[PDB]
Amino acid sequence: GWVRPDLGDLSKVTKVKTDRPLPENPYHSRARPEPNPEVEGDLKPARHGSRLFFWTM
Amino acid sequence: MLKYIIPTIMLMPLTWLSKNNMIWVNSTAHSLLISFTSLLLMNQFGDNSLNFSLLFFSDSLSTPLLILTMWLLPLMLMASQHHLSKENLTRKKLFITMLISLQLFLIMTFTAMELILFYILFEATLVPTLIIITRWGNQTERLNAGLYFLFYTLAGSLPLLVALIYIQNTVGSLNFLMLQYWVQPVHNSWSNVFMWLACMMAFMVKMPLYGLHLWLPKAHVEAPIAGSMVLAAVLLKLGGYGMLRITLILNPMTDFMAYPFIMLSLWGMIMTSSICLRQTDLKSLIAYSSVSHMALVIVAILIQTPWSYMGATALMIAHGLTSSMLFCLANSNYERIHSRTMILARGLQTLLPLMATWWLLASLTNLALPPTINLIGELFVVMSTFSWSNITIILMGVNMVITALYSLYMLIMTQRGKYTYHINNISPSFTRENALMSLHILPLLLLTLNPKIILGPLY
Ligand SMILES: CCCCCCCCCCCCO[C@@H]1O[C@H](CO)[C@@H](O[C@H]2O[C@H](CO)[C@@H](O)[C@H](O)[C@H]2O)[C@H](O)[C@H]1O
Repeated sequence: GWVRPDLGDLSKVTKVKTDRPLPENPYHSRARPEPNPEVEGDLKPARHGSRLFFWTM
Repeated sequence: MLKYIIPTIMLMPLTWLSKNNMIWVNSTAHSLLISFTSLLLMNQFGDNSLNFSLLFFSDSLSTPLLILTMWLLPLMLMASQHHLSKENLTRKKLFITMLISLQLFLIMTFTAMELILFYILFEATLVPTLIIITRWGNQTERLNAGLYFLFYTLAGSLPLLVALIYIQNTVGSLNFLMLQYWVQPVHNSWSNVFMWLACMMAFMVKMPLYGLHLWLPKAHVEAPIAGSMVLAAVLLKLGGYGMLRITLILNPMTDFMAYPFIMLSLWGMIMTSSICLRQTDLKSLIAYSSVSHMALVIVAILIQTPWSYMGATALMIAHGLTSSMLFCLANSNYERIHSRTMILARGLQTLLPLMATWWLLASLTNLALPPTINLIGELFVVMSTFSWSNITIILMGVNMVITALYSLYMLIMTQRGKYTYHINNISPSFTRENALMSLHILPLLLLTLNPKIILGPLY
């Protein structure tokens, strides 16, 4: 009773129903470095301007 | 200071938009008006300086230097308009523009609060001064003189820029008012020894210090009259003014770092005074007299006493008017005989009786006859130098003796004796020349009535 698969049948992507659990860390990664703190807040003008030597703006 | 900066800038349009034959009249009239308003800077208080804004301030050190600067501009214009008579019109307007821009840089130099703003204008004064000497000088050697002037200055100025920038990194500010309160002592170390030299050697070259002076007699012999007036009257005093400011942050290292420079000055003033006795060029003689007078100013600044700074301020003002007057007097002779040799034209009191009076008055101030402000400045420096070390009175006394010797030698050689037979083009003194001399001497003698206004912040 074996039927031969048609053209394109065996290149299909199928779903597999398995009791095996999904691995958590397949790459054995270490802990990622913590990100740099994200700067937040209202952007205000520079205090007394550029402050380059004698410039007052 | 805008009430002085803006009108000074307006002199440029005035000259350029003036009718072809009114450039000297218009610039002279309105530069005199600016000099008049400069007296409003005399609003000085006992405790606090006059601080206008974040950029400019005026104390009793800068105020007399500002008034001398703005007074000198109209005087420079009168002195220049005769030897520039044949100059091209547009080149006349460019000559006046160089002088106006020199005044602009000078008044902002003497009033800048911050030392970097002072440095930039302190250096900006080179460009106009160099251009005047080299473009409008008379002889071949004006090109070498411009180069020695430029590179002597910069060889000292560039280390100063590095030192000033380093000071702002460590102190956090170069504002002079701020430095008065955040000044910290300078301890011994080779890093501080070179910081001291970097801060001081640019100003030493401007004074000039003995040893580093050989550029000055070159510039004076080659500059046009207006160049020599500003160079002697004001530009030399940039070095003294900067020293009186920057020594604030160099203590106590000045206690021992000053020794090599006091010895150069004390001995240098005797050497340069004696050189004046054997000079053949009248302009070179007057040049070498400035080196001698400014040696006293260097010593006074370096010993740091209330009397020495008061004497230092009076000398810089007194010297400025006297040296400028002497250059004008010699130039008036030059405009006739077209030579700077002192022995060429003799016995001129016979032919120009009133100009011999100006020669006499200028010589009497130059040798510091009392009670001229020339002597008030000299005496205060001698009083303080005596307390520094009693032996200095010997060097100080010798210099006064020699100072009188060449001052009257120059008067006797050019004005007295028999006139030179073959020089027959000595015209009567012009009203322009007589007014030029009187506008030097009359303020100089008037200041003996109210000498406090030139004694400086420690009065
Ligand atoms: C016109 C040129 C004029 C030139 C004037 C020359 C001035 C000469 C100043 C000599 C003193 C220099 O500054 C001197 O430096 C060293 C820093 O290394 C300091 O001394 C310090 O370091 C040295 C390292 O050799 C140690 O020996 C010493 O134990 C330590 O205290 C001195 O306490 C200080 O006095």
